[PDB]
Amino acid sequence: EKNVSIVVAASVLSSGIGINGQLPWSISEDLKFFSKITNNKCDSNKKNALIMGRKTWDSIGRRPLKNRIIVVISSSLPQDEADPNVVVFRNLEDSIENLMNDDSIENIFVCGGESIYRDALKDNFVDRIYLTRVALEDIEFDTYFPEIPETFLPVYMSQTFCTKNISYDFMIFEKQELKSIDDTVDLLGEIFGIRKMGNRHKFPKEEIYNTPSIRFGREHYEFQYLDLLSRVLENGAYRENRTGISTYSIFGQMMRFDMRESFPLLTTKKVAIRSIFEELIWFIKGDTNGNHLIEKKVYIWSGNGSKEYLERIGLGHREENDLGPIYGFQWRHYNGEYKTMHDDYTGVGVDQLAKLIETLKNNPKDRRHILTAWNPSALSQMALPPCHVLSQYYVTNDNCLSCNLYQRSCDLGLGSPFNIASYAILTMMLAQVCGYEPGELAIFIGDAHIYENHLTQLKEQLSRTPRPFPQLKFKRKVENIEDFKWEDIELIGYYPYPTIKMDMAV
Amino acid sequence: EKNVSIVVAASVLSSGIGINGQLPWSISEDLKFFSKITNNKCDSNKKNALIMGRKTWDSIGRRPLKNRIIVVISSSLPQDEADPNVVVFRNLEDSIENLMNDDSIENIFVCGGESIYRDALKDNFVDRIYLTRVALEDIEFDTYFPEIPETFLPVYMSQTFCTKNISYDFMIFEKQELKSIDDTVDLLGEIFGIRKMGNRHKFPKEEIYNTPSIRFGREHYEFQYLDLLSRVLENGAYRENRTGISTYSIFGQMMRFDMRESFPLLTTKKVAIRSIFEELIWFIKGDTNGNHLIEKKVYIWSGNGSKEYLERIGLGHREENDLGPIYGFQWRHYNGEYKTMHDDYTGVGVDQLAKLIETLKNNPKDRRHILTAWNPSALSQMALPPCHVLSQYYVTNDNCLSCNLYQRSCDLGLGSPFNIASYAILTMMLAQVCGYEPGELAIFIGDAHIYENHLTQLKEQLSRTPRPFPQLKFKRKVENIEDFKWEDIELIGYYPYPTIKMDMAV
Ligand SMILES: NC(=O)C1=CN([C@@H]2O[C@H](COP(=O)(O)OP(=O)(O)OC[C@H]3O[C@@H](n4cnc5c(N)ncnc54)[C@H](OP(=O)(O)O)[C@@H]3O)[C@@H](O)[C@H]2O)C=CC1
Ligand SMILES: NC(=O)C1=CN([C@@H]2O[C@H](COP(=O)(O)OP(=O)(O)OC[C@H]3O[C@@H](n4cnc5c(N)ncnc54)[C@H](OP(=O)(O)O)[C@@H]3O)[C@@H](O)[C@H]2O)C=CC1
Ligand SMILES: CN(Cc1cnc2nc(N)nc(N)c2n1)c1ccc(C(=O)N[C@@H](CCC(=O)O)C(=O)O)cc1
Ligand SMILES: CN(Cc1cnc2nc(N)nc(N)c2n1)c1ccc(C(=O)N[C@@H](CCC(=O)O)C(=O)O)cc1
Ligand SMILES: N#Cc1ccc(C(=O)O)c(NC(=O)c2ccc(Cc3c[nH]c4nc(N)[nH]c(=O)c34)cc2)c1
Ligand SMILES: N#Cc1ccc(C(=O)O)c(NC(=O)c2ccc(Cc3c[nH]c4nc(N)[nH]c(=O)c34)cc2)c1
Ligand SMILES: O=c1[nH]c(=O)n([C@H]2C[C@H](O)[C@@H](COP(=O)(O)O)O2)cc1F
Ligand SMILES: O=c1[nH]c(=O)n([C@H]2C[C@H](O)[C@@H](COP(=O)(O)O)O2)cc1F
Repeated sequence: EKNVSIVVAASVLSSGIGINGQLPWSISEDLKFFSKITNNKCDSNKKNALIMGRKTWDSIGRRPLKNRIIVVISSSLPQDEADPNVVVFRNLEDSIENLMNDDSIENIFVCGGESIYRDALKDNFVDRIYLTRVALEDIEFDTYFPEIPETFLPVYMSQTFCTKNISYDFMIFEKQELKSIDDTVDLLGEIFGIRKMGNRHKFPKEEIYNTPSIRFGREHYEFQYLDLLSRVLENGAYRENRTGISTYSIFGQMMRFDMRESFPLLTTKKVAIRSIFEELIWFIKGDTNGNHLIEKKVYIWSGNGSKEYLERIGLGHREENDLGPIYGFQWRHYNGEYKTMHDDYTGVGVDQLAKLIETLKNNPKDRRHILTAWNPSALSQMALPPCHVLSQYYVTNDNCLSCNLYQRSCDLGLGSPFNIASYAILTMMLAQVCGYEPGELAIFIGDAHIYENHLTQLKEQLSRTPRPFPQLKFKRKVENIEDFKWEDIELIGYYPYPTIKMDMAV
Repeated sequence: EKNVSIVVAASVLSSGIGINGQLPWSISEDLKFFSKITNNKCDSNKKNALIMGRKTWDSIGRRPLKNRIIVVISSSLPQDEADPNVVVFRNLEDSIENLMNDDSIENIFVCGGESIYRDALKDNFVDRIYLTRVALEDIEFDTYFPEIPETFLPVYMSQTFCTKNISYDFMIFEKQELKSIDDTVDLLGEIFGIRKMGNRHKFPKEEIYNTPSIRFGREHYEFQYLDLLSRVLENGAYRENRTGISTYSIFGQMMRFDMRESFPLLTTKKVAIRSIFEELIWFIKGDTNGNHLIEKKVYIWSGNGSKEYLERIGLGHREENDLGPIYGFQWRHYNGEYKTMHDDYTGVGVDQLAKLIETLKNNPKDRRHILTAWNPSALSQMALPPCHVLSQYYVTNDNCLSCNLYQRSCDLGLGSPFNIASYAILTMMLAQVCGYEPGELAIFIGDAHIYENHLTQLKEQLSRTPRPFPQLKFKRKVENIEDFKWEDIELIGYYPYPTIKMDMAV
């Protein structure tokens, strides 16, 4: 009685694993993973058995794998005894004799074709599953990995890796069948009420925890957003705000995202990447004219830039979509005397973005790469004060550009994914213009809240197990950061769950 | 063979537990902890045995404890059989008969006096220790808890709690004698180099991890600073900066601190609390004259305000200690045209602090309680750009004031403890002036670094197991936040480790 694990690499949606007797991709790191996971043994005087079908045995050139014993399932192959590293069995059931006898085999790995997988799961021989999810779906498959039976639960999901612009994951599925510290903490929490800080940051209940079976392996960085949603649903205080829609709010949170091997665009919900990009390039150009976004079919600033909203907050003198000095006016003309959105501001104010780029590519190890939008002198003239308030940038020793963002207020339903993707794109643009590679993205949030009309939606979003992050590449190298266009962005391998409509609070 | 646990409450330094036949304190929550930990059983048809000496039996009025069986060690008390909840034994060894026979006893708790503790540890009967560390040391003791033998290791240290201005901790000591996810993550880290983000955030080695035996119980929030030190020592990249002293640096970190039941002043090192307060009140008053700190024997801004340093950074025109528009000039006179430190600035600039107080006590659930110091227009005039760049404040539904701080650059050796204590004191002042209670303190750090001349020192600081945080109370209620004086602050129960001298990089 020893352990049996399926090892498979399948596509993200249709679970395709093969085409015309070969793999539908060429990912070197995945083969290295197969090698390291099938060689992983505990006894130096024992080998691991790799069970595979005959067509799979043909796919690998009918040559043995070092340090391992290959077990070919076939009804026609001669039961040869010349090669001691290759043995043939007539059916999958008889080949599980490695359990009963043959104490020289430690672990068993089912890694054959669809025919072997399907009745290795049907016969209930499989204890574990090592699944490599690959983000390739608009190609042709003829061999699929069967649907994972409900008796398996995911216990690990790695970060998204990238090979030849192809995104992929690593997951573990397990088949389902000291306490003194926990008891002491529970007793202390019973004694002290909300006096014990742990009780103000309670762990989210299972019913609001995305993919609850993954306890110790929540490595995929989309969990940095779903777990924040869960924490707000668990500990969020019900509070009224400037709008008629109350929120559930907490204070002081953070999220980390990798940008080296993936792009942090949420997969549990289709995110409008084009509107995000157009808003970001609108910021970079220094523009505060709200019509330029409406002309490009981007209506995210329509609510805060209407005649009724502007008159209500005391800006009736302002034109229809004249949002005033906001993001992109403090970026390019900080402390600049604002008049209207039609005036010329070339020369006035402090060009924070230009000085930022100059410092990034002239003094990288400087600790002052800071872009701010909080200007107390101009707050009254704004249609809406800056939410993503401050950002800092950091050049690592291996020429990567990381970004930190402090955001005073975060609408986790709508604003948060937009902010994540927007500052990821901005860091990538800065990295290309300065000659670096994208690094990491940290977001520090003050008032993290969920509007009460989003609950039914966000809980729905928590029911969807995440998929690997896509890739975002630039088609050309620009000369100035303002020259980026939507046609220059290629979004590779983005297979999200369907969009979830959520109304914005004005 | 069942479990035996000492339960004791002792002072932090001298380990005193009694005086004149009674306790040297009156902490109700500690008695509730004793009750809940001695009643904690798994079988409803079994009782727990509480072993105590005769003088301790007198201390509790010679009356039984509900649901438990008291075992009095005494050579003179009559071995009575009338009370089935109290039994007398002539020596401690014979009383351990609960192990061999008497299957109706589940757990055993040694909670007697010094005489019982000392030879319960000497006789090697004790498996666990539940220690309540109390921050009271300048009083009289006549009964002490013996030194914990080296065979025990701490596995848990709670947050600091407060009762009647008395700080206390809860610790567990244990006597010393799935892997698939870890293996998969290790293999992925072998495949991908620094491509896997986990390899850029490696867990600190044991040799640089403060109190390494506490793995799952690092609840005490001083660990939020020691763990950041360890993370920098593990992953910090060696980088040169504007000073001649290079650092080991990482990007994007955070620390949380409770302020409801304690004051986050580090105990692993004696921190100059008076200098912190004087700098903070110097900020609040709007002052940039560095001599006012030197006249009060506070020399922390001398290095960045010398004739040589000012001439080197291009401010030779500036007077000796005229630091320029910095902390407290952007607080009280934001965007105000700075001349010298001698001019009158009452009226010029935006008084951010006053508007902050007004918004805090007039619109608490507002999401714009923001105090900034990053002014791109005034950066060139500063002797040093702002390190603690941005701060946000939050009023909870139970009328507590929490604070978030974004700091662009953090000298973990010198600047970080000062920043922690300083923003804690500032939040407390704002809470008193606005009529709230102190909440939580979150610090978000960009470039967190350790200067290379601090290593030997900081490693030393990592060798000291933390002690409970002290308390900080205000003696009077002021009318304006500027009226605070050093004599108004009472620092209760601060018993730190000796100071560690560390030189500042100019
Ligand atoms: N992405 C991934 O992780 C993997 C992908 N693949 C790909 O999948 C494809 C191959 O899979 P697939 O088409 O299913 O072929 P298989 O690898 O499953 O091999 C099938 C052969 O195995 C034998 N066999 C299967 N079931 C039985 C049985 N119940 N009793 C007796 N013999 C049996 C038969 O051999 P015989 O006719 O001689 O009797 C059969 O022809 C290839 O493209 C391969 O590259 C393969 C492995 C892994
Ligand atoms: N902070 C805390 O957690 C606790 C504090 N305390 C405090 O400590 C003080 C009391 O402790 P302490 O002074 O040490 O007195 P003890 O509680 O240890 O009791 C001592 C008595 O126990 C009996 N005894 C002790 N050792 C032996 C032995 N080897 N064989 C037989 N009998 C023995 C003797 O009784 P006899 O003379 O009758 O034979 C002795 O007089 C009190 O102030 C109490 O409040 C007590 C418990 C917990
Ligand atoms: C059965 N098969 C098809 C195949 C391809 N990719 C997969 N990928 C995964 N994640 N899991 C599988 N079962 C899998 N199987 C294989 C198996 C081994 C090799 C192979 O050449 N392995 C070398 C790889 C050496 C390397 O590139 O470092 C080894 O040492 O294991 C190729 C195809
Ligand atoms: C022996 N002793 C002295 C005393 C005082 N504080 C301690 N504190 C600790 N952490 N550990 C001890 N062994 C301890 N012992 C005791 C023991 C019980 C009670 C007592 O009254 N216990 C009630 C407490 C009721 C409560 O306040 O809710 C109980 O239910 O156990 C007082 C003093
Ligand atoms: N699922 C989903 C989904 C699908 C489509 C879209 C889309 O528009 O294509 C979308 N996004 C928004 O609707 C959106 C996003 C970001 C913003 C930014 C903003 C400015 N002012 C704010 N005020 C408040 N309260 N909240 C805010 O988010 C903001 C404003 C609107 C979400
Ligand atoms: N252990 C210990 C210990 C004991 C005594 C003292 C003391 O002075 O009583 C002390 N503190 C400082 O020396 C100190 C603290 C904070 C500051 C703030 C600051 C301004 N400019 C900076 N430049 C750089 N590089 N680093 C900085 O921290 C700053 C400047 C100096 C530490
Ligand atoms: O980038 C943004 N992210 C975001 O979450 N909001 C939401 C947060 C909140 O719902 C509202 C700000 O309201 P207030 O100014 O009162 O904090 O805008 C707005 C942005 F522009
Ligand atoms: O409150 C402070 N906190 C702090 O950490 N520093 C340190 C951080 C850094 O080591 C140095 C200067 O930072 P920089 O070199 O980016 O100007 O001051 C200074 C303060 F005033």
